[PDB]
Amino acid sequence: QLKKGSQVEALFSYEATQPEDLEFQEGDIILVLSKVNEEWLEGESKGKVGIFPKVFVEDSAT
Amino acid sequence: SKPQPAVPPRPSADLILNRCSESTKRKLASAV
Repeated sequence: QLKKGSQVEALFSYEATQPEDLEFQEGDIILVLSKVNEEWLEGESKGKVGIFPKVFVEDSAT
Repeated sequence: SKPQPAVPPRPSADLILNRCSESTKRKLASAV
């Protein structure tokens, strides 16, 4: 089977400098694995697990 | 053209360790 956390479209290209920090470009469809602290959440996009701030993803359809 | 939001001090690795997958946790795994 396959599980899922949530979803949130992107809006800005986040410059990733740290590891856990999931990097993503403007307007994107990342796979939100879950909520991490309201201001951030789990991010798994392209065989890579990290995280990102919800501020860069006002979401479109979860 | 849009000025992205100055990213804030991402959640404490630990709370992430509390709300993330073992994968992302590997990135932090520092806690506290």
